[PDB]
Amino acid sequence: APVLMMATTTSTDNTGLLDDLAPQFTKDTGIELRWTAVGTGKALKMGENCDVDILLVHAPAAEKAFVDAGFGTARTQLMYNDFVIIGPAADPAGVKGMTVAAALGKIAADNAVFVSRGDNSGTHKMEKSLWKQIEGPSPEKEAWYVQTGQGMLRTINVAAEKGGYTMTDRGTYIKYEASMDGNPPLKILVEGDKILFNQYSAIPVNPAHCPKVKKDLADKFVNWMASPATQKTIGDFKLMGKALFTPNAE
Ligand SMILES: [Cl-]
Ligand SMILES: [Cl-]
Ligand code: NA
Repeated sequence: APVLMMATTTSTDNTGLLDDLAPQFTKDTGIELRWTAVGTGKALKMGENCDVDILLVHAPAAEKAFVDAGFGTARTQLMYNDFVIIGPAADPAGVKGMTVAAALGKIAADNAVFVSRGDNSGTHKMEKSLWKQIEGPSPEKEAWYVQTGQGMLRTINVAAEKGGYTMTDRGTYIKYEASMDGNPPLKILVEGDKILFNQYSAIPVNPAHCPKVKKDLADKFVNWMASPATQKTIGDFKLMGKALFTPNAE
């Protein structure tokens, strides 16, 4: 009764995608998928310690280092979710429909309130990376730049209280927008930019590093997830009725 063991991330688990996919994978392939959801570093460490057969993660540089170490065979890209910048509907900096770089530069130029996670999360790291691409200086010392040291929902709530802008994953936005009966005060103002993509890949753990790894089960999962039918299933997945993942297997 074959069992495939996966390490993935807390954010992944929170979307609920695997709760939908896993019974379909078992129907189609006979293989039971078990997963543990941890931070990215810890997931990678689980693969390095031979704890699991496959990773499903969303951190391209660390993933490339994992493969280069010989701990994984290769990255297969599968889908992405995305990040958005939100702010008051009135949009006091006037950034709606700008690119990320123009919006962040404009917020910086207008000294508009911008709220960071400030907690070294994956989301925080993504937000910091965005600033690295404006022409102007790092915002970290500016009084308009707020660092909560809190999670995503809390940080959204501070941006709402302050009339501020913030970067969020779309999933948490969708849940927050539903908590305000579809009419929160903060709206999605910047979205679609390629830099805001959160690319997922699967990586089989390498049998040269972990000789008892269930490579053939891992490869079956990759095959399944990259198939047109499961791609379509990922693209049709909804969170509270709204789209979250774009399939993009090669
Ligand atoms: Cl623009
Ligand atoms: Cl959070
Ligand atoms: Na300034």
